[PDB]
Amino acid sequence: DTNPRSQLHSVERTFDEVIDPRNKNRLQSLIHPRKKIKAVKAWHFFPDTSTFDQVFHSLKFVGSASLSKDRPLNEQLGQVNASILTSLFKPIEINPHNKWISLYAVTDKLSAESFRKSFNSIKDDNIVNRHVIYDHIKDFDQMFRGHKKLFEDFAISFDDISDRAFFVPIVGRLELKKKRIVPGLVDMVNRTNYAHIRMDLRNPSTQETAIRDSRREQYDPVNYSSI
Amino acid sequence: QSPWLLRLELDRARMLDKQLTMNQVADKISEVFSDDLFVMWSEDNADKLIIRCRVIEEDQMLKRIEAHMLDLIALRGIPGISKVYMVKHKVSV
Amino acid sequence: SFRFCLECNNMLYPKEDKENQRLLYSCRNCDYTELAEDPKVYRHELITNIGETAGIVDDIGQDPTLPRSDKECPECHSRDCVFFQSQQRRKDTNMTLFYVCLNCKKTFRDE
Amino acid sequence: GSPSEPIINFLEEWGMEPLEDYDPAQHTKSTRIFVNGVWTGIHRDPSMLVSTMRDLRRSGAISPEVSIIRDIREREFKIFTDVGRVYRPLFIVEDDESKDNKGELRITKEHIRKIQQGYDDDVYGWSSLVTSGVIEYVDGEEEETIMIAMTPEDLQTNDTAKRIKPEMSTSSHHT
Amino acid sequence: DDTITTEDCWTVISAFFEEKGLVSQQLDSFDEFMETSIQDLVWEEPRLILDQPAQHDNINKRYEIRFGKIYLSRPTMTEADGTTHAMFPQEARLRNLTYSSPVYLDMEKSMFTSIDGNKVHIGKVPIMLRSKFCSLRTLDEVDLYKMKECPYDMGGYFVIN
Amino acid sequence: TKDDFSPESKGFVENSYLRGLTPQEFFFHAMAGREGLIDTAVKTAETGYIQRRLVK
Amino acid sequence: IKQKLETQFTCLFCNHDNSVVCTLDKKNSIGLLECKKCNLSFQAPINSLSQPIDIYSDWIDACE
Amino acid sequence: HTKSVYDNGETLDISLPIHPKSHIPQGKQDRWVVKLPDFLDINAEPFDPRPFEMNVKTHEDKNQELLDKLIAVNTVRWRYAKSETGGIFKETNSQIIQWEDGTYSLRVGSEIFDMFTTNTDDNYLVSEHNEEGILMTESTLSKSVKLVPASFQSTTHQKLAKALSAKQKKESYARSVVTKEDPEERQRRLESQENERYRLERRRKQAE
Amino acid sequence: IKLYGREDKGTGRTIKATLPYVKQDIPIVIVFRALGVVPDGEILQHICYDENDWQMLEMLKPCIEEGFVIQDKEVALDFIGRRGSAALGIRREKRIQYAKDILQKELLPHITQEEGFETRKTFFLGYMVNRLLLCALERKDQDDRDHFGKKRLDLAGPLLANLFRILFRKLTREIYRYMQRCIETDRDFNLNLAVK
Ligand SMILES: [Zn+2]
Ligand SMILES: [Zn+2]
Ligand SMILES: [Zn+2]
Repeated sequence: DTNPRSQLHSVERTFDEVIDPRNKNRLQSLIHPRKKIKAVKAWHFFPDTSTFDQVFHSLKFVGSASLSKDRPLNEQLGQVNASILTSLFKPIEINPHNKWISLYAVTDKLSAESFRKSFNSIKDDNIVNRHVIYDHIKDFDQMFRGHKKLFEDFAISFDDISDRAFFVPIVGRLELKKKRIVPGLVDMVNRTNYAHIRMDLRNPSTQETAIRDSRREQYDPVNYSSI
Repeated sequence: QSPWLLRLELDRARMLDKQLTMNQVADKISEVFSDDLFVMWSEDNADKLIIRCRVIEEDQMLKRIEAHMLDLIALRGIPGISKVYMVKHKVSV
Repeated sequence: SFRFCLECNNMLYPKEDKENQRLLYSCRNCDYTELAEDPKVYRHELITNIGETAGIVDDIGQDPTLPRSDKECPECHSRDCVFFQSQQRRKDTNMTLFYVCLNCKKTFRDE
Repeated sequence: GSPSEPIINFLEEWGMEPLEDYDPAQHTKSTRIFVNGVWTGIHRDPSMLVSTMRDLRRSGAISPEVSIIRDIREREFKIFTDVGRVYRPLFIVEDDESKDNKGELRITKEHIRKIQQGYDDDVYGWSSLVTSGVIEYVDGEEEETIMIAMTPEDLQTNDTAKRIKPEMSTSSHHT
Repeated sequence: DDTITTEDCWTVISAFFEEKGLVSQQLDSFDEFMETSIQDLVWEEPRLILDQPAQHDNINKRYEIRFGKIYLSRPTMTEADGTTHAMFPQEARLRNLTYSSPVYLDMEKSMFTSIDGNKVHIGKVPIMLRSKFCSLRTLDEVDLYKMKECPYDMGGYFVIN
Repeated sequence: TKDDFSPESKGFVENSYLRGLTPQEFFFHAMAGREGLIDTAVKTAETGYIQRRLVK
Repeated sequence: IKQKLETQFTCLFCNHDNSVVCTLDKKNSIGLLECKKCNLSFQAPINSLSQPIDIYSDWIDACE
Repeated sequence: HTKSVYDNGETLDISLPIHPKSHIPQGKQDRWVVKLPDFLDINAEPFDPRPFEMNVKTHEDKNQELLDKLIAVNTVRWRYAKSETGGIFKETNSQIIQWEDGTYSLRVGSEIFDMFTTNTDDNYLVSEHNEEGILMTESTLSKSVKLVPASFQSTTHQKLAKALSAKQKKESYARSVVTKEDPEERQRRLESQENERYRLERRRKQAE
Repeated sequence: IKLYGREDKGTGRTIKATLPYVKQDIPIVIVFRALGVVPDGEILQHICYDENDWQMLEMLKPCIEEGFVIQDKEVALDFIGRRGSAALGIRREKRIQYAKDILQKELLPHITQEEGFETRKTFFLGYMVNRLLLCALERKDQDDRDHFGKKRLDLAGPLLANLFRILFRKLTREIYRYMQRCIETDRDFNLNLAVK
């Protein structure tokens, strides 16, 4: 099957044999080759258009940096918590030798819930000015590993109403370990980070939106190419 | 005295097999240690044979005392004679 | 069993208060201190039996080199089982057998 | 000697998880996977993995002189492609319970007739037997995990001049 | 099917010895050596580097040579009068020669400078008899007799002096 | 099989030389003979040294 | 207990070699380096695992 | 009581621009991270049949060509499908199949690959904002998913086994050559030339 | 990885690890911290795989007590670098770099050779210490030295490969020496004369 025409024909054959998820009879027709078990539900596998412009990294805590293990930290941040789901990370590097990550979160449950609800409901062109203040919690040592291929890792999110599954690329993996600050460097530590950070929600500028659309034009040119 | 307590559980079967008395072990500990350690011992009828001790940061000191006690407390017998067997000898008289 | 520090993950050494007369587990790398629940600071076993039956795995019934008996299972009363001796390998170790059923996979003796 | 890269590719294809994604508290029942003495990952269903590796080796996908060892007691799964390992060939007994041929040799009179002729009925030599799954090589380390019948007469259950064979009555049945 | 007799086992053993022989390990190891090991050993340290920051107008000059491919030949014999001819093991045994073949290596030279090459004979490697690089591997039964070699001889050894 | 303490599993040869040994018995008997040869060829030097010291 | 040992270190003031002596006192957790020619004295704290190389490296760090 | 190190209270008035999302997760902000196997590739670009036909590469090495063919036919793709009503719709060749036991499987064409899910704690997805140098979290990665071939009889597994078996069979580095003269001839002739030019250079230097 | 201390003698049963190009043995906790995992709990997580086994934890306790003096990665690397048998008087930063080199390379080279890949080295160190503890606690017999599946045979191939490696290194050194001598004369050498 080294013929390019044969490969193209195989591609169109694979494209044409997609089973409609709403077709229950055809779904039950499909049988597992080994398990011999009928299919129950199906979901389409599609890429995500609005997230290709952004850069995504899989962030993990290694060892004792686990939030569940740190019981007082978990109790302070709430026993899924919206504070964890809306946390901020601020990488600051004084020099190549010394590096760490700054973690911020919303202590108040109501403010974090309002911010999370506002962030997860962005489908219109009206955003309220939510001046949310983030408080520093802890710092960790970081290491980074890069992926040679673009789509080495991908996270899958589901959508039951549309029977689809949206996947996003992963650029790299970030690992964090607990860092004990040296007592002789606390004077310089106090001058690096901040006790509070205020986040203001504003509508994106036209030029930045055009830049992001130009970046997305690589994936989807039908609905986003400039005219 | 100190709040730290030291109690050791001794096997009843092997203690009876060696034909030893708890009072004898108590006197041995008292002799080797004078009044530096207060000692109490459960009676014969106890379900589990135990003998406690109390001193008169000292957790490590008590650990070293316990290790020394386990190591070199000689109840009875000739030192160096690890085991003894009974043998029958056929002798012409 | 010994506990670890909840803030810097080091070992919690026991400590005694002179004024309060309490046993407390304290980390020497910080000021964290948690109240001890039991007074059992240390326990040493001169003669121990741990590791005799602790060497058990859940896939031991797939080993073809193990002998197969017909002893009765105490739980599900199966007619097939796999036996072996003690996993501890000291000179004083007994020659008693441990039987493993092929359905419930529990370890039981014959006495 | 054989390269270990296809072995790692096959292992990663069949569900092996690397060391960086491994937590000893979470994985209290996973099997450590060694390749040429290097701990490369872990797995939670070692039976399917060892079955797949052995079937691939018996089909010629993996080189026949590669060692596949499963230590059930220590929860380890070791693979060796090193140079200098001494091995010997053995007949393979069909050990699949779901098969009808359970407890019987895989080699039949058809294989013997093909060997005598010298070709297959649509060169047929020793290598054809090895890559057909009726013969395989085992080294001294893999021998510790297998059960070997001395003669094909041993696979099925008062003269003063004939030698006497062991009873082997300690086990009710032998596989 | 039908049962497998002891004669079938001896048929299988005969197939084994027909394919492998009795000295297969020696020949296979030597063939692996000659085929890949020499090239890998050469490519272990493939770059010799010499630098000279000449100041005598600072010119930093790096001189480096790369090792390329390994070329092997069938064993040859060079006479005192200068001629050459193909060597065979019986002649090496009779005249106390060494049965060995020349090894050639590609050396590439480059002249790096910053202001701020063909086959070389590297030696002769003795050849194991009846291996892939021996002259007797191809010869059939008749030419083996013409070469005064015994057909029962199995190889697996070297001829030094 | 594992954990077998029967006589045939641990080196008891129940056949005679006239009857013929089984392969397991053959291997165990070869192990014992190897022990004998090693013991002789190892103790000879110690015995010779003792004899020399006694003579001197 | 003070421990006096002859070392083959090089003094950075007099440049004479094999004229460095390390004196460490484990009881008070101190270590003294004295130059047999320069008569200079260097003091640095020591730990339970301390060795003369530790005090020598500490002196090197202090000198620069 | 570990006192808080930071008490200055200095605050940055930084405002981040955020774009609307084409989809929103419902009930749980959970995503599953999936490792990409060697036999599977992701083609986010829309399927263009004519460039795909015009860019097929043929190599002498059968194993490399077979691997490229397998990964190309197994590549996840998508394309625009013209609806019968005149509209345009996104059409894909990949689906997710859930069996009765609750397990999930990724399906591309007739090939089905099983999913093995391992629960992971304290694993989240973040979005990098390089222009501001901060990382904004997105959701939680609860489970890690590995892709495993369904069975031996699957064509993908057979092609992978064939490619990996025949890949290590080809091994021949040394190239044969024919020697027509004595190898040491180059060495002796260059020694003679070097000695001649040494004598000429010595004569010139004595005459200089 | 030696296990010092006899039964009921020598106070604590410390575990010291011998390292290449290091003059004196090193406790396991210090090298574990040097690799880049400081907390003692995670060191025990790497070493032991079942928390209910109090005996191995008790045997590791003296090592934790001895290694408590070191509490940072950089001081641990420096402590490695002092004993690294290098030239006396090397500066602290250069000592730390030397320790990083001797830790990345020549410490379990068969695992990996690249930077930032020391997680597998820590896991393998935990595995070795676990095997040492399992043998020390009479849970397993010591390894059979005479077992034949742990042996290898070197045929003509490997022996000739080792010999050819030595001879080729000698030839390369001769080529290097001749090149150094020839660059004095500054001539366009034919390169067919350097090779012997
Ligand atoms: Zn603490
Ligand atoms: Zn049962
Ligand atoms: Zn001086």
